[PDB]
Amino acid sequence: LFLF
Repeated sequence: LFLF
């Protein structure tokens, strides 16, 4: 989630 950074970006996953």
